[PDB]
Amino acid sequence: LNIAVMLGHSHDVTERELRTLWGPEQAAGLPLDVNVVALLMNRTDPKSLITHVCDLMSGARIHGLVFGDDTDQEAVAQMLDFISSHTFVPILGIHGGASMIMADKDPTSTFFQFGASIQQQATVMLKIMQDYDWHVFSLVTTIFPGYREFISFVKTTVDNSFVGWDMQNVITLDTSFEDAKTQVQLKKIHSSVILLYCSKDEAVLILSEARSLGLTGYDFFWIVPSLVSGNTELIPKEFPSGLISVSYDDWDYSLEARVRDGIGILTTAASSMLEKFSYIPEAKASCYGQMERPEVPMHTLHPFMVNVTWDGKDLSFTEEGYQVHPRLVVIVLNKDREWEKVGKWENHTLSLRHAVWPRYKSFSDCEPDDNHLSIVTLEEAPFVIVEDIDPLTETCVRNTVPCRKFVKINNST
Amino acid sequence: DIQMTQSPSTLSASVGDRVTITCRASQSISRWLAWYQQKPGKAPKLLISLASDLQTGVPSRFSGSGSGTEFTLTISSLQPDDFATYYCQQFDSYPLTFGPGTTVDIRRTVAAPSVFIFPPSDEQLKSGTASVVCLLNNFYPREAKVQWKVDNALQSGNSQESVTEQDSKDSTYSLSSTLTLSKADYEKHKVYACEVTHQGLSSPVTKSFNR
Amino acid sequence: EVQLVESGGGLVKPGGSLRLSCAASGFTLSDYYMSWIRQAPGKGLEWISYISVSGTKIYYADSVKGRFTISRDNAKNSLFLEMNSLTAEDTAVYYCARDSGSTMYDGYNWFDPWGQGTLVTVSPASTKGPSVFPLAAALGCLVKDYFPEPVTVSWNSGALTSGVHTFPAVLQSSGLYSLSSVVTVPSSSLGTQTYICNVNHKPSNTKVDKRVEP
Amino acid sequence: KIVNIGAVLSTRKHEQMFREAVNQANKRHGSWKIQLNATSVTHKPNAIQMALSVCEDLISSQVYAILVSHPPTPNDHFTPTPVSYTAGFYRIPVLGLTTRMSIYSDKSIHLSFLRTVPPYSHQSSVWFEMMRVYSWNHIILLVSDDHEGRAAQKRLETLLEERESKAEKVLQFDPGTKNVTALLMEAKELEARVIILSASEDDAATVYRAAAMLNMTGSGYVWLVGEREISGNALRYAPDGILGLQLINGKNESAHISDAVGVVAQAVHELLEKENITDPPRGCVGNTNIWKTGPLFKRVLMSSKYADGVTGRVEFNEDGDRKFANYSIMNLQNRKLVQVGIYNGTHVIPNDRKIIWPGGETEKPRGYQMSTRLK
Ligand SMILES: *[C@@H]1O[C@H](CO)[C@@H](O[C@@H]2O[C@H](CO)[C@@H](O)[C@H](O)[C@H]2NC(C)=O)[C@H](O)[C@H]1NC(C)=O
Ligand SMILES: *[C@@H]1O[C@H](CO)[C@@H](O)[C@H](O)[C@H]1NC(C)=O
Repeated sequence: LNIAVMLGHSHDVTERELRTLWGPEQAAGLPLDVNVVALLMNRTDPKSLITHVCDLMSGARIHGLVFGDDTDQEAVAQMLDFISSHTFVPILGIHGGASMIMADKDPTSTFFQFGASIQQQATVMLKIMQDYDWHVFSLVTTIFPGYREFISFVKTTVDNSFVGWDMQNVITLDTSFEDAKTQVQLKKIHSSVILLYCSKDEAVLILSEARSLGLTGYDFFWIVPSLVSGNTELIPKEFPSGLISVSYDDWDYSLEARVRDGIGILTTAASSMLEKFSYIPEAKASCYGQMERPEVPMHTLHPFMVNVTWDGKDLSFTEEGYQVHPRLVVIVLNKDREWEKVGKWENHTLSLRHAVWPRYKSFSDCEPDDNHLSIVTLEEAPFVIVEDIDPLTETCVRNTVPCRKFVKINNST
Repeated sequence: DIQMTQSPSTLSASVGDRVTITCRASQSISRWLAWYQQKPGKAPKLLISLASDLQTGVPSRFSGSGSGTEFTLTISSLQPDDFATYYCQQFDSYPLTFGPGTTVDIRRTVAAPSVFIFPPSDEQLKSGTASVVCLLNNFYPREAKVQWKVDNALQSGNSQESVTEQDSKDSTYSLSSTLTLSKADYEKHKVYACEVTHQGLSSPVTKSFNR
Repeated sequence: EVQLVESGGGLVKPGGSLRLSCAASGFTLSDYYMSWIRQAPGKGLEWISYISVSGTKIYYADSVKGRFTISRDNAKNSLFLEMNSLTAEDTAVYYCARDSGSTMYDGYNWFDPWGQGTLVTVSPASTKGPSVFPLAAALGCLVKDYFPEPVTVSWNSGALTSGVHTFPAVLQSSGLYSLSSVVTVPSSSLGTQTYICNVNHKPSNTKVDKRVEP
Repeated sequence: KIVNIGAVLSTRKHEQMFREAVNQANKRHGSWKIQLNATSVTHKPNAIQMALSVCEDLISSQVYAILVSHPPTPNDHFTPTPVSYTAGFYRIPVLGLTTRMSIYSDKSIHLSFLRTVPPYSHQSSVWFEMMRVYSWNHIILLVSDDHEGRAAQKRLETLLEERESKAEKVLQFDPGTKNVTALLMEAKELEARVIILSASEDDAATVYRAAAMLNMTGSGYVWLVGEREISGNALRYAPDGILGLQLINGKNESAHISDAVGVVAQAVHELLEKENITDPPRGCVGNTNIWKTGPLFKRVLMSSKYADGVTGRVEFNEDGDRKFANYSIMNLQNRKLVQVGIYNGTHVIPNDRKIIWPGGETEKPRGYQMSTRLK
């Protein structure tokens, strides 16, 4: 009921108060949002975070909170999940320390994030690969346990070939970068769209090795996950302009919009909880001196958040806590080493094109573009036949080469 | 070391009533504490482990609680077989200090204690040792402040008090306040006062004696 | 069923040596920890020491440190306790119980099950006849400076039962117990109604009967 | 050379023993003018208070490593999750003496986490090796719907794929369910006999009772349940003939803390003799900087070798887990635990004790049951 919100910079007090006032009034919610509290802080010390959360727990009985950290620390999300598990407060992750989602929430926890999980990120990457006329691919990763889950998901999706593009050869090796592994692995099975999937330092080393080898230039592109492009303003010199990354950012939304949808989801969940069983759940009076076991006399908000609709722009969450419809836009590095938004995976879990064809951006060391050329063709009748891709099984080109066309709506335009 | 204090030392309750035992440790010992039940004339038996786990073969009525430095034992319903002495032993560190007694028993009523004093007999006087015993009877609870004021002087280190057990039928108590003195010292004294402070007799009735 | 048998106790003069045998049944003693704990009459319980599986780590209590010896026999499944330089503070019942060191991992030290135990008492005196000293409103009889173990006392050869109750024996510094047999009677019962307290100490077979007079 | 060790030890006797081990390690092996400092803090039941106290008493004391032990108490959590998460904000390595949870195995959830005991990965490895050497080719997995169960299932599947073998049924049940009769009937309606079980104590007791009431304790059934299900009601209701595990040395706190102190001292000495080490922040509150030598310390600990410990050679896998840990194949006999098999150096050495199977079997059964009812 008396929800809370936090932020690191930008919107300090007035904007947050205005958004929290405008949110609930847009719907005829049965509970009455009496007041909200906004907290502004620079540092994100774990003890300071715990003290602030317990203070918010004492006054107004918590009843949910929004965390707006600005530092890029992965452990902030873990600490927030631990706090939510051990004090039973619904928390929604926002940009900052909770931008990346990699921890597995315990059943006793009621913590959620607006980040994109690995399972859906792979699907978005494959949907992007469906466009740009890409069918053959090969991925290289490391031995991290989280990466192995991604590899298993990719293998299962490849085995799930009843619909979509025909699956090509996939060979995966993941170990150290020495003892003659990276060079031979890159030399073998290198046809198109080589995928890179590892941490910051490993990605830098792999891209440096690729630059030192014959895998750079106007050749096949490279696709990296969201964790590789952790910061949009951090561009190492070893990253070629041809890198492709998929990650939600502020080019299509803003922190104000994110906190607005978060508070709307929280209000809808509170209303659903209030109407369903008896009333809005309460919270523990104090966070210290809990001799009794951490029982759950109340009911969790998971059934009230798995399928919640709010003004059509809702973001439903799965059972694991991952949101069903993340923004998760795709960014391709510019020729001058900048990240530009290209495509939006928000419209009914479908990728976009952004009217940006896969132009082969030159790297730091320019090479002649005598590889692609341009072969203009005309559809007369017997030698060229114009056909559209059938949305069935392959749903793309299977034997015929791809083709381009232009439409005509009005004669004047 | 670690010293555990149980308050009150002696307590009583009726059958079917909730029973609460408070155990307080000198320092914070987390939850490393165990409970025992010692029948009169029988060895103690373990009931609760880690102050939160119920041992097998123990009725579910027993339920421990508490953490850190304060511990609490709660019984949902008192039963006749639960009348015994309880302790809260801790195993936080060596030495394995043991908690004090609890003395769980029955509550009958508030009855005025009976106080009697008996002078030594002639044969006892001529035997070379003379002792004066002050009788305590039908006093609830077992606690009864009894002291000797001989020759208007405080007496300590010689008086002996012994209580057998609560009566099974009338739920009464019997205590023998035996005073140990030499025959010459006994003869030199005449006022063997025995003042008793108890719930039944709020006034400190003094059993002054004379030759 | 697990039962622990305690034996080897008895009467030992102060400064002597005694051996206590703790018989373990229903389980293998080699894969469990054992401890000795004493409880003085009317006082609390005091832990003495524990014996490890390897037998190279024993924590003697500070009150009895450097005086007692503990040994175990895996083949016999019995625990042997050796005590030396017994004093007045050693007059307590010693119980051997299965510890909890091997229960889950280590550290836990709850004791279960508990055997019947044995009583160890020090007394610098042999068997001697009781010296019953009667007393003289109610009447009672006091038995002082007697040993061995207490003997039941009956009033009027058992005819009198109203208020007839003895008290636990109290050990003195000389090794002799002491208790008083007190019967609650009305103040008007003095003289008119006779009262004789009968003491028949079984070990000494002494028929000590002392009349009570005002 | 002003290194300090905070560590988290249960009770107080463990703290004193840890201090004594630290002093002994200071007075042995590589000894300098000032090797390190000894500190400790109790593992209080309250998670929030424990985390804040640990941060205050460790970060401000300039700690390089912390040893945390997890008691096996089922009633209360007492988990190392709060201390591990607080240490995860910085890059201070931690060691789990008695951490049997597989949640900490993943590096994304716990970045700067290490331990000296494999939760269930080496248990599954022992299961696979015993199955291979005892001529078994059928697996009935009873993994519960929990993180550790899923991790064990994934490890078992990866091990099976090495020999191109696959379990005929990997059915899973939610924890705390009282209707496992349908799952047991589905297991009966199969071609397998060997059953692999991994669940909590209450779930193990429930499935044991269901098996007893469904005549699953007879001949032809082999149980290879883990160590976690040989205690409490699980041990009370466990049918005779279950081949469990013991984890030799019995997660001994003394041995584990001695090994941890030795490894920490060796790693600190190597780091001091190798290059500079960044000083930890002077306070738990005030700065959010990431330690610049934390990953280096983690790599040194991963590559650290310790052969003078109780378990001989001590090394860490890619996930910071003990390698070649000692395990004992414990077989229940007449409601008593009897040692039969010993696991050491990825070897299986059965002893003279006979491994009696459920139903009073004298010979080795078979995992393949020819139903001759091919629908
Ligand atoms: C070195 O260790 C000693 C203890 O072995 C520290 O002295 C005390 O340690 C406790 C924690 O065990 C703290 O709570 C106290 O505040 C410490 N006392 C003082 C006066 O600080 C000592 O601080 C340690 N020194 C360093 C530099 O780590
Ligand atoms: C732990 O090991 C030490 C020596 O390695 C030993 O002395 C001690 O008894 C062991 N602890 C247990 C509970 O066996």
